[PDB]
Amino acid sequence: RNGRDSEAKRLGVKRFGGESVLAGSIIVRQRGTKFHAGANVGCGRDHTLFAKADGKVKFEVKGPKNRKFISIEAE
Amino acid sequence: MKKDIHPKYEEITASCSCGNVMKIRSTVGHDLNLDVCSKCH
Amino acid sequence: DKKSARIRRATRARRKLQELGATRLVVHRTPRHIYAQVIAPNGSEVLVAASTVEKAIAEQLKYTGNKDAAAAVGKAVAERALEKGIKDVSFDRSGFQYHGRVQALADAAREAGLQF
Amino acid sequence: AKLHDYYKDEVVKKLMTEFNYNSVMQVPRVEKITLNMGVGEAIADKKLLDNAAADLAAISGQKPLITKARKSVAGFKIRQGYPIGCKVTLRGERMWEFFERLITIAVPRIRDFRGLSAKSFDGRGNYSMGVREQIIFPEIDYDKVDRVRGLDITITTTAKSDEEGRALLAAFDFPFR
RNA sequence: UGGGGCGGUCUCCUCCUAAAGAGUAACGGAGGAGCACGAAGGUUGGCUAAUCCUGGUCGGACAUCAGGAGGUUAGUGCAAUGGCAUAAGCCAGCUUGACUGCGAGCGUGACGGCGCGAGCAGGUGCGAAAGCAGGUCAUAGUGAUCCGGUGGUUCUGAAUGGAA
RNA sequence: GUGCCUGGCGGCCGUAGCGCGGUGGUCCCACCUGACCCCAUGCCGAACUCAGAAGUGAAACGCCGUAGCGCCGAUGGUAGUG
RNA sequence: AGCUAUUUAGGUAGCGCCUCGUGAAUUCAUCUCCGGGGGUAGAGCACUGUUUCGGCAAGGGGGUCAUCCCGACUUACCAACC
Repeated sequence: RNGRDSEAKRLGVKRFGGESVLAGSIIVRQRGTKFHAGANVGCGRDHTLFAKADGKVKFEVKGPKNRKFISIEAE
Repeated sequence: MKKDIHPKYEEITASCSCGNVMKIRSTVGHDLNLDVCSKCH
Repeated sequence: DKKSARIRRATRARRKLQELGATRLVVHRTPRHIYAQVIAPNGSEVLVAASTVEKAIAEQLKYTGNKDAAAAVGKAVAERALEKGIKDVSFDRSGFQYHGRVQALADAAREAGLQF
Repeated sequence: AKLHDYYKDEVVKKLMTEFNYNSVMQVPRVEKITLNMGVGEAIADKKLLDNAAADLAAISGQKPLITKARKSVAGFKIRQGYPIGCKVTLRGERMWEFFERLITIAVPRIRDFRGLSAKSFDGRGNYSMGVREQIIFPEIDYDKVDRVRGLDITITTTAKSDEEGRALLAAFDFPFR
């Protein structure tokens, strides 16, 4: 017997590439490690990539195994 | 060669029926005389 | 493979330093000739580097690739970096255990003046 | 370690003229030997392993390595990570002492023996033979243990083909029939 | 409650539906939870699979060992999805940060509320040190208010000093 | 004036990586010699580590070709669509 | 004529949607250009299951064995893993 659905976690990307954010602002609320913390960008225990500096969002694909990174340059 | 986990070595001198006495370090307890050897193959 | 295993063993300590933007002192331990390089926070250009491959250091030494060689090298890299003007640096095991020569090279830098 | 020296003198020049190995290091250097004994029946008799562990320490000059279960299997009724194996590995000078113990006091004591078959080479120049007893080694005291625990000893080398390692063994007047 | 008597459902977590931000219904389709661990937690150091090919006492398709290929198809306390070798997987030593007062600034909700969080002050522990640690790979393991019990705290105590 | 080399640390992450043939030892690198002791193995100087270093270039790695593959990859058409 | 909650389901409350007043920044909307992550359509079959088939044919069943046992001439024939 079925008919049960949890909820909607409202996950995904919050701020997109090229946007003026402040420190502490959440960039992407993910579950696994779909993205990876970059420069001046912190990762939470919830894998929630947040900003540590105050600037603009920048998306890239670095590393030898080609993984997505999210960094914020100082503006 | 860790300490106190390896049984001691003693130069063992065992012979053969021909008289093939060989001295090598081993852990036996006694030295017996055998029937065949490398010289008795 | 001793080469590759050493590399993936040093990746964690190496990546953590590059996300810190801290100037590091990377050393290379080999059966002969122990090396040491001071890499800037951009990780592209080095600041200073001394080793026994420079005959000037090994000539006052007995053997190239041992304990006293490490302290002599550690002394050389610390005295040069200070004459260049660098104060705070971070260490680098580089896959090698912080035990002998790696440690020997390390303490020689501290007594000279390199803060770490 | 006299055959260690014998290998480094007579055997090296012996193969440089047959195979013509242009380099000194280009020789089938024997690496290690591992006296293993997949006792396995320790599922109930926990002390069965204790005798076999002491037996390996008695025959070979070192404490053995108690091997667990690499995988859970119900056909033999074992769960992963449980004492079931008893092995050792001689490497270095003490490996030669066992190798000296081999051709002089071990293999001569092989029951019903008139020729050693080297058809148990894995395929990469390494020989992994298995005999049904440890009685060939005089270290066992015959009436001390009520069972002559069989086992399997592997001789690891650096060769490539089987005959490159088979003829390697023949350099010690090894039985071949 | 497809009009009704009958069997299931009700809070919470995962996937699909869901139309490539988020969200999105059905008595639509598969599933699970109402805990567990003092360590499976923190930290420094080391290691990294399954799987078959082959050669081996017992041992043979399926226990142990050696080499090769292979590559994460393994594992990850538990459902599923996302993630993971810089391993979060496996092992060892030392330990208790499973810490206190906060908290820029965001996420998410009508609200109650919930989630993340650099840094600051105090103090602690692992590490040579840089640094790391305010529970556990994440996402379920939970229920408001009132009434009442326990301990602490002169804050109050209807004359005053006390107490209730 | 610079080039040939090796070693280390990076940017860049298969046009970069595999298979294959041939090549490097003065240096350097690797292997290797020895291991009372520092250090170390739930066995083992294998690794970790120290003292060194005869010999070698096999292993390993570096280099030069090879495209037998992987890989990058237009233009045009086609599928789909606002 | 929605969302959330409700002994709630043709009720009600908060929010969205309307209105009037008020105070504010090219504040807001369309278009061009640039900077972004997406994985549905389509394509596709490494992975994930499943597809029927062949083969592999191992697990398995029976005349067949010594038909106490290992084992079998051989094989209906299903067939885990494949």
